[PDB]
Amino acid sequence: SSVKLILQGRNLEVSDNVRSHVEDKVGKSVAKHSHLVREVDVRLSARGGDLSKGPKLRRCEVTLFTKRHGVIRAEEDAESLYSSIDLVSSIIQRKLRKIKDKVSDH
Amino acid sequence: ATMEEVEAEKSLIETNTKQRMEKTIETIRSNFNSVRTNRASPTMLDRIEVEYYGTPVSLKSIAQISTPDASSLLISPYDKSSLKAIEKAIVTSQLGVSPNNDGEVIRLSLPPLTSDRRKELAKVVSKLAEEGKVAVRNIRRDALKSYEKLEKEKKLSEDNVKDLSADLQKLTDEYMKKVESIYKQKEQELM
RNA sequence: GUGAAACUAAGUGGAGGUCCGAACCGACUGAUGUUGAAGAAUCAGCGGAUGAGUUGUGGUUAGGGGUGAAAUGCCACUCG
RNA sequence: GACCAGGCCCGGGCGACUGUUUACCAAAAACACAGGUCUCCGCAAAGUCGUAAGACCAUGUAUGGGGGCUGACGCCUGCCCAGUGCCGGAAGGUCAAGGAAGUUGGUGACCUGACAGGGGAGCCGGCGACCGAAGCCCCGGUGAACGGCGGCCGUAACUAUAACGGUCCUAAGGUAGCGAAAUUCCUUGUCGGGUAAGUUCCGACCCGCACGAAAGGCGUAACGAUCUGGGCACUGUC
RNA sequence: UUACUGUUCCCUGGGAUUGGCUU
RNA sequence: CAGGUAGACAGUUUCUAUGGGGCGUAGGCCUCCCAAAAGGUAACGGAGGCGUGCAAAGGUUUCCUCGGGCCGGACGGAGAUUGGCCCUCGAGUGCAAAGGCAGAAGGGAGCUUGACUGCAAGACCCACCCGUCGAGCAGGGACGAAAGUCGGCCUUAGUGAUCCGACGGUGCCGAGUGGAAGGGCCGUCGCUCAACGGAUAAAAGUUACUCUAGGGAUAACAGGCUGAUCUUCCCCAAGAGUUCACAUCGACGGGAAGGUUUGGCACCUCGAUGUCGGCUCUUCGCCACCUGGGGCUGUAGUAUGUUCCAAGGGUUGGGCUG
RNA sequence: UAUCCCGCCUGGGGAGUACGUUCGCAAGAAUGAAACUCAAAGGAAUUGACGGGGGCCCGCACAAGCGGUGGAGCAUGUGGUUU
RNA sequence: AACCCGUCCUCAGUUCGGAUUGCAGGCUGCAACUCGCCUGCAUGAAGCCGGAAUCGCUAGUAAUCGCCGGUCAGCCAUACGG
Ligand SMILES: [Mg+2]
Ligand SMILES: [Mg+2]
Ligand SMILES: [Mg+2]
Ligand SMILES: [Mg+2]
Ligand SMILES: [Mg+2]
Ligand SMILES: [Mg+2]
Ligand SMILES: [Mg+2]
Ligand SMILES: [Mg+2]
Ligand SMILES: [Mg+2]
Ligand SMILES: [Mg+2]
Ligand SMILES: [Mg+2]
Ligand SMILES: [Mg+2]
Ligand SMILES: [Mg+2]
Ligand SMILES: [Mg+2]
Ligand SMILES: [Mg+2]
Ligand SMILES: [Mg+2]
Ligand SMILES: [Mg+2]
Ligand SMILES: [Mg+2]
Ligand SMILES: [Mg+2]
Ligand SMILES: [Mg+2]
Ligand SMILES: [Mg+2]
Ligand SMILES: [Mg+2]
Ligand SMILES: [Mg+2]
Ligand SMILES: [Mg+2]
Ligand SMILES: [Mg+2]
Ligand SMILES: [Mg+2]
Ligand SMILES: [Mg+2]
Ligand SMILES: [Mg+2]
Ligand SMILES: [Mg+2]
Ligand SMILES: [Mg+2]
Ligand SMILES: [Mg+2]
Ligand SMILES: [Mg+2]
Ligand SMILES: [Mg+2]
Ligand SMILES: [Mg+2]
Ligand SMILES: [Mg+2]
Ligand SMILES: [Mg+2]
Ligand SMILES: [Mg+2]
Ligand SMILES: [Mg+2]
Ligand SMILES: [Mg+2]
Ligand SMILES: [Mg+2]
Ligand SMILES: [Mg+2]
Ligand SMILES: [Mg+2]
Ligand SMILES: [Mg+2]
Ligand SMILES: [Mg+2]
Ligand SMILES: [Mg+2]
Ligand SMILES: [Mg+2]
Ligand SMILES: [Mg+2]
Ligand SMILES: [Mg+2]
Ligand SMILES: [Mg+2]
Ligand SMILES: [Mg+2]
Ligand SMILES: [Mg+2]
Ligand SMILES: [Mg+2]
Ligand SMILES: [Mg+2]
Ligand SMILES: [Mg+2]
Ligand SMILES: [Mg+2]
Ligand SMILES: [Mg+2]
Ligand SMILES: [Mg+2]
Ligand SMILES: [Mg+2]
Repeated sequence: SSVKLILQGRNLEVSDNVRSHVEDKVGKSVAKHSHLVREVDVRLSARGGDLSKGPKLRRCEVTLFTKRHGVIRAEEDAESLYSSIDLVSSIIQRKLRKIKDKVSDH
Repeated sequence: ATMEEVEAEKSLIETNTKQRMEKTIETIRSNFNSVRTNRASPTMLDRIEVEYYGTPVSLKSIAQISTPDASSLLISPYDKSSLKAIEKAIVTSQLGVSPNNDGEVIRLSLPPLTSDRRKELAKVVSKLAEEGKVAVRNIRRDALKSYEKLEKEKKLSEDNVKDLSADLQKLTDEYMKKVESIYKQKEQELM
């Protein structure tokens, strides 16, 4: 809790039901190490189908800057928007847990 | 155990019941509507969403839902590109209906009522009524304990508990009749 | 049968808080009686019947007690 | 061919079984039982009965004796020692009778004042620094010892549930197995089976009002003048 | 029975039964 | 001898009122109402309070008047403080209520301790014991110039008999006499003895293993009274009924009878009126389930629906459940 | 390289599972399927990548030093909202 | 320009700091309200070296002072390149 959030309509408009789905996922992965991070960067995109040529694909780029010189870069691609958000959140929880295991190595 | 204490202890415990009884009767009615006994469906198609330019949007915002007949449904999509997305979502939702297409619109056809379905479906209707009665009996079961807990703590008399308890059953039994009344009108819908 | 045993088939043997069932000791059901023949019995079935069995004779434990395979049951038709 | 002379079968509950019990309304699911466990007792034993002498235990000796609970056998018997009990400990605190460092009062051989004041010895008293055990407080152990073994919120992509998480309070919050039961108020719970029709009976679900592990839990062949449901045969029960 | 007041079994101290030499 | 220590054992207690008893509630004092124009007056009748407080909030002398509304003025606003006007007792009087009090009993100031000693004519109250007011007299004093005022508080709750003990004082007694011990007397203190006219310095439960003396003065069954409730009808007709209040229902409310429901009262019965259901065997009532005969119908017919006369006769056998 | 004899495998998952049988006080052992389902599973070795594997080395990478940003006010860009 | 010499300011929101606004004017341009740059006056905000964090720099470098140019009628350039 007490962490800001940044969305970005790269190639589309950000709806409200989508915004609720974003906060639900990263809210789980970040609530664990909530006292290490201050902000959450997000950038949603869309391509293909009716917009462009090729398969419909929606990207979700997520960057995270902790309170102690921590940098995370996560980028995945899926056929739907929610599925893209889900896969990235799993990657953040993996690397975000990797940091504590190194700090708590003793 | 003065009268002012009996009224207060009655008011506290009783309001927890009535405020809890209304929650059950409200949710129990929702359990009936989820059975979806092919009467009319302005509501079934509402929860199905579709993808429109990288945006999950409900069908209600993309197209109109008109019911020309109780056993059918008509969808008038404003965009032909969004027509196929509607057909995908209905099948992947696994509702139990085979949508068709006439090149412009999508038509559903709710199936008829079979004997094997009516019995297996009637078993579900009775089962929900059982889950409603036990919900009330748990409230009768919870309310009477608190009267007994006050009795052991010597804040009420044996005479007061027998009066409140006997008067509390009259309240719950009124709400019980609401369970059958919703069940009676529903059993008529099976035919 | 085996190296020897374990194991295993017959015969002998006659064990058991064993079985059926009289005496004997008990008293589950029902009927009858209920100013009874009888202050708990008669009738028809019923339980145990080599056992923790039954019984005689002669004795022991006496009431703020004794005794009790323990019911507050019994201790001269009398027992919180 | 008379008299005499077993009715049987399927399923479930309780108790293992043979036995014992309220003489005169209760024969049972109660009692006892073999076994199991805890604790006490080294013999001049514990325990028990007695005012005492002494007796039983025992003419026995820890593979024995006394006492409490449980109750064949089979699989198991969990968590809490804060409180209440029991065992052990000994640092200090509290502490009786009694002992006595002393202190104080009454009496008055005398002295003095103007009826009263003071007062030696001796006698008779009161008060009590300090010493003064066990026990209790205190510190640990112990549950087949007495006993106990919780609530309130939110969350899974249809609802519905909640694997998971948060919070409050306790000494700890009920583990295996079982469950409308000899326990379930609501109750004739609900589904299924059985019956033409089943508030009873069997199986299952679990919302266990208020199962639960030696006041034992779950099963269990055999046994029962035990309780309980169904069926064949039989018949004046009808 | 953790109702009141008491009795008994039992534990503990002082005294008698009860003495001697040492630390 | 002393201390500690097992209901192992003994002797006992364990209140009452009560529209039966118990669970509950209450127990004494003050105030208003019920209380019916003196006083007094009950109920498990309706409302609330007391178990004190003040060294000034007492006494005396003396000067003042609060409260509300409007208007004006920095912070300041509905409201602090200040000025003025208008109504006049609407405030306040330590606390509950009633009654009383306006140049005041309310609000300030100055000095003070009568919040005395020894009494007391005569009255109110009233089963008893208690309780209340009090002119006036002496003494020594406070305030006031003086006259005069003061024996606690504007009044009514703020409290506990007796026995025993304790502290201080005392010209009393002193078990042969003188003393002393001890006691008396005076002054006062010590109980939520609140179950509050207090049975002891000191006390809780259970009985379905039970027992005696009594009671229909007192419950459960039945009868009876009552008729809330129950049952069965009637009155009004907003509406429903394709339109149409009354074919059939009839809200909202109203007026009745009946004595089969659950109850209230506790009148008969406690030296006895034996219970639920069932078997057997009756017999009456009608507010009519069928059978007989009619009316209306939103009665085509068949079959109903509602209702009138009518109680002559009839009203099955089984499964589950005591 | 050769001969003789015994046991054992025939794609993976389901599965060493289920039913039944034998043994065992039990825990469990041995014997041992099918339905359905995938077009792979797997072995050796190579090449890179990766490693909270090892060794060596480098850059203002850290350390050390100097001065700033993040705060204040005002330039000016982006988002967002608004239009 | 920093800098040297001399006067004053002596630790103060100040002779530090120059935001915001009014008035009066100028230049560029057909055109200066939204929407240019400057002058003269008067107003004189916040701000007392700055959290968690984070950037540059190893020699004429960092730090600090000012000058020029391009695009350009003019200029919002405190930029960019020197
Ligand atoms: Mg035999
Ligand atoms: Mg026999
Ligand atoms: Mg006998
Ligand atoms: Mg016989
Ligand atoms: Mg016989
Ligand atoms: Mg026999
Ligand atoms: Mg036999
Ligand atoms: Mg004798
Ligand atoms: Mg005698
Ligand atoms: Mg006898
Ligand atoms: Mg026979
Ligand atoms: Mg049963
Ligand atoms: Mg038996
Ligand atoms: Mg027997
Ligand atoms: Mg008998
Ligand atoms: Mg028997
Ligand atoms: Mg008998
Ligand atoms: Mg017995
Ligand atoms: Mg001995
Ligand atoms: Mg037993
Ligand atoms: Mg303990
Ligand atoms: Mg301890
Ligand atoms: Mg479990
Ligand atoms: Mg049932
Ligand atoms: Mg139960
Ligand atoms: Mg039956
Ligand atoms: Mg069952
Ligand atoms: Mg039990
Ligand atoms: Mg245990
Ligand atoms: Mg136990
Ligand atoms: Mg048992
Ligand atoms: Mg038997
Ligand atoms: Mg006693
Ligand atoms: Mg005692
Ligand atoms: Mg006596
Ligand atoms: Mg009484
Ligand atoms: Mg009068
Ligand atoms: Mg009067
Ligand atoms: Mg007034
Ligand atoms: Mg005055
Ligand atoms: Mg004398
Ligand atoms: Mg006097
Ligand atoms: Mg009294
Ligand atoms: Mg009994
Ligand atoms: Mg008994
Ligand atoms: Mg009477
Ligand atoms: Mg009755
Ligand atoms: Mg009666
Ligand atoms: Mg009558
Ligand atoms: Mg009556
Ligand atoms: Mg008589
Ligand atoms: Mg009639
Ligand atoms: Mg490999
Ligand atoms: Mg550094
Ligand atoms: Mg400032
Ligand atoms: Mg400064
Ligand atoms: Mg800065
Ligand atoms: Mg370099």
